[PDB]
Formats: sequence, C-alpha cells, structure tokens
Amino acid sequence: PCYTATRSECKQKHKFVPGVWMAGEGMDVTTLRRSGSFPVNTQRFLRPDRTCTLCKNSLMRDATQRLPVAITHWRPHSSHCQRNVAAAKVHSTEGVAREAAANINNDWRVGLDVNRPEANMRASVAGSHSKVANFAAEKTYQDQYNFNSDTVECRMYSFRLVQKPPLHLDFKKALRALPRNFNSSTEHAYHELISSYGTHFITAVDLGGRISVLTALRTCQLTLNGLTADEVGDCLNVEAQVSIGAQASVSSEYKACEEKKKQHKMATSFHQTYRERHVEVLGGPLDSTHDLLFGNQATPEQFSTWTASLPSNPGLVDYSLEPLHTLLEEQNPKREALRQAISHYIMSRARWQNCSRPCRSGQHKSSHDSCQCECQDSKVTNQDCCPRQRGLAHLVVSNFRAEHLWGDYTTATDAYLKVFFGGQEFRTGVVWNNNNPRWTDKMDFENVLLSTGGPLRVQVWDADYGWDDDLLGSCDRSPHSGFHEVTCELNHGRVKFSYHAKCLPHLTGGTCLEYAPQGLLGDPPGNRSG
Ligand SMILES: *[C@@H]1O[C@H](CO)[C@@H](O)[C@H](O)[C@H]1NC(C)=O
Ligand SMILES: [Ca+2]
Ligand SMILES: [Ca+2]
Ligand SMILES: [Cl-]
Ligand SMILES: [Cl-]
Repeated sequence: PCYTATRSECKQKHKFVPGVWMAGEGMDVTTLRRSGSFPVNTQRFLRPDRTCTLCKNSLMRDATQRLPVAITHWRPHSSHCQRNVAAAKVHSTEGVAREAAANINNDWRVGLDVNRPEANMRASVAGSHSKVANFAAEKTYQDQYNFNSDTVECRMYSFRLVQKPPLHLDFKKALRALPRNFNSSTEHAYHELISSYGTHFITAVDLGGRISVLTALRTCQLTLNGLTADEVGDCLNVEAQVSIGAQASVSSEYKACEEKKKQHKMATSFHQTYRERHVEVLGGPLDSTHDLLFGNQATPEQFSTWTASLPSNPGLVDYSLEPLHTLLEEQNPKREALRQAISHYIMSRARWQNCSRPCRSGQHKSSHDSCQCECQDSKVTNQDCCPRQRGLAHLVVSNFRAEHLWGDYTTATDAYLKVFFGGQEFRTGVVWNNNNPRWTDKMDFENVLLSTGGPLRVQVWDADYGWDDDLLGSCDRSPHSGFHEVTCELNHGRVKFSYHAKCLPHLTGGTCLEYAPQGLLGDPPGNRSG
C-alpha cells in the first residue's frame, strides 16, 4: 500500500509508519535483546531527487505515513487477532532457549563458526542468556521443574531492510578504531564492538503484540498431590483462554478444570495456585504492560484494549538476524576478523551439559553413561525420581544388644530378636547361654511408610529346644526421621538398638510428610559455561 510520492506530498508533515526504527537495530543472539545501538542508518526519508515513499495504513484509518528509503516490503496485516492461546510443554532450560530463539525466522548461524566437541553436549547458543532461559535455569538449580508455556500473538506489520543498507557513521568510526585482525590481545577491542552493536542486526521484522507466559511447576510436588505436569498445564491453557475470551465459562475443557478444582480441594484457580511465572509482554503502551492471561485484572475486555493499542504501539514479535560482519565489504580484512570475533563471542557464551558435574541431590550417575542420572529407589519412586506418596522413608534398624537379660525361669538366656514394621518381619540368630547378648544384624526394611507404620516392634525371645520359646518382653516405638537410639526396659535387664530413618528425596519432617525441594549440588548459574 506504499507509493512513490511527489515532491509536494513529501514536504507534508506525516508521521513514520509504526515501529519502523526497529529494523537495522543490533541484537545479541545469546540474550535475544536489542543492543540499543544501530550499525545501520535508516533515518534517510527523501530520495536524491527530493521525492519519497508514503504508505496508506489500513490499521490506522488509512493514515498517510512516511517510509524510510532503507525499508522495503511494508505490509499491514489484519486488525482482527484470533483469540488463541498457543500451549507448549518444555522439560529443560535448553528447550526454553529453543522456544525463545524460535522467533528468529532465518538461519542466524550463516557464515559463523557456531559448532568444540566437548562444549557441544545439548548446547544452547541462541537465547542461552535470555531472561526466560535465566528464569528456567534459576528454577532448575533450586528444584526439579517442568515448564508450561502459554502464548498469544497478533501480527500487525511486516517490513524488511534493503540488500545494501547505509551504515551508521558512529559504526563506521568504531570499525576504524578497531585493529586489523583478531589475535588474542585484540579480543577486548572486538568484544566492545559486539557488546555495543550486537552479534547480529535485525534485517526483517514482524511487528504486533505478544503475551508469553512460562509457568515453572515443581514436578515432584505435583505427583504427591495426585496431579501431573500435563494435567496442570492443560488447565492453565484453558484458564488463559477464558481470560482472553477464546472460550466462555460453558465448554467441555473448562468443565474438566472445574471438576479437578473441586476434586483436589483448591480454594482458588490453577494460576492463583501455581504463581512461579515469567511474563513477557511485547506491544501496547509501556504504561499498561501486564499479564493478560493470568493477571488479577485480566478480563476479555482488557485483552481487546491491548489488541486495539497494537497498530499505533507495535512490539517486536519475530525477526530475521544477520551477523555484523556482513555489513563490511569483502575486500576489507576487518570482516574476517569480526566474523571470527562474533564466532568467538557467541561460542564463549554457550550453555552446554557438563557430564563431569554431579546429579541432582538424591540421584547418582549410572556405570553405563556419565550423562545418565539414576533414581535411588526405583520401586516406590516414579519417573523423574518423585516419591509416589507422602511419608516414604528408608528404615535401617541395627546395633542390637541386650544387658543383664533373663526370664521367669532361669538366668540361662538363649536370646534372639523379632523385629516388625509395615508387614515386614526380621529375626536374629540365637545367642546361647548369655545375659548380655550382642547381635551383628543390620536390618534393611527398604522403603516403608513412616506415617502409616504401624509401630516398630522389637520382641525379645528365649529359645527353648523341644518346647515353645518364651517371650522375655516386647516394646513398640513410633519411628521419626533421622538417627535414633532406643532402650526398652524388660523385667530383667534391657534391650538396646538404633535406627536411621532417612526421608526419600523430596520429603521432610518427622514422619516424611512435608515436601522438600531437591537442588543441584554446587554454585548457582549466572555466567557463560557448561
Ligand atoms: C596481534 O595481532 C598482530 C597482527 O599483526 C600479530 O602480529 C600479533 O602476534 C598479535 N598479538 C598476539 C597474538 O599476542
Ligand atoms: Ca532358653
Ligand atoms: Ca522352640
Ligand atoms: Cl527409647
Ligand atoms: Cl541404624
């Protein structure tokens, strides 16, 4: 809808097409954040012969708007934005970076060395240091998380740069103040140009609006409450669709969510219950930029208002990135130096999987692969090493010894012990003719319910050859988490023993009922490495 205007039409006061100055801006591919600096100058509006290009904007009541000479393919889209919440299930930080980087339409890698064999294990390069990836990494370090993404997109405009755009004088000067090649000493001079003008520059754009909400769900806390990561995730998507008006309070999907809300005795909605969210809002006024899917003021009316603001205040939805060196001429030797510099900057900032690092607290590396983490109790715990129910613990009863022990008939004691817990029974060997017997038994009760139990029963028996053995005494104890020393007083003497009841990973408290986060062993991630 753009046309070549006459010298008179060009003299007229007209605003530029919305968000046009976004094209040509530099961007750091590792963070997916605009550099603030412009290696390309798109400011020129009037052609050498004093004529220009003007566009009729159908999204702004056919307003006559100015188009810079460096901009081509200006195309406005529909004002109608389909109320559709795009849901995604992400399982790692690598996936979050991938979902963030999915907004780059082209191959940003072209002409760059973005391939080390040891530093390429499940490596995130684009969006590795993006705000959303850093959010997913911080969560990953704290506890075992599963991520749910809910997205709404409206495309308002699309435009691109010219094949040979005019370079900025500030950029041309910065290129001169650079050394001839990328040795190991010039590393700082080049990294200053990269940190200022970005690794790439935006060559094409799709402007409009985007609401992107990443919800972090503690995978093991969910399993204890009888919910799955996919169950809660699907419920959030439905709640987001209600807030934007995609579906009303009367639908098959929303009925299932209201059923699960009552079934699991929830006071408020899934979004009011699971508040560990990262929110990205692009487009609309900065004065009214907030969560429209899971916000407290999030109404279908509030979504329409935002949608209406998009034509005049558009944000960067998706784009095409080209490396900085592509701006320099092929004859110039500083191009190959910058190409190598960008390659080095991007690569040093990569985030990969170091199989040398220890597994998440409560896991261990298998003998088969150094990159494979195994659960401690495969029987009771499901996948992702989450305990199936509250109260599960590893009970080991040992250090069995009795002092000055005898019964109602004789001082000649032929003692042995019967130990009971959770339907399981263990028996020691007989210590013939001894008032102070000591047993070497280490009773592994494996995985038991510390809450249900019932009691940890220790029966002291006296072995009688032909006749029925006589019970010297019996005692009960309600086991608690940790190492405990027990002393049971009998009619003659006492029986002593100890037990360590270790809560399964993700469980804490006296009877292993409470939920506990399982963090990664080491220091928190905040810098470039694997
Ligand atoms: C710096 O670059 C120059 C290019 O002429 C090279 O001669 C020199 O060895 C480099 N310095 C290093 C690699 O420390
Ligand atoms: Ca006996
Ligand atoms: Ca007997
Ligand atoms: Cl005791
Ligand atoms: Cl013990």
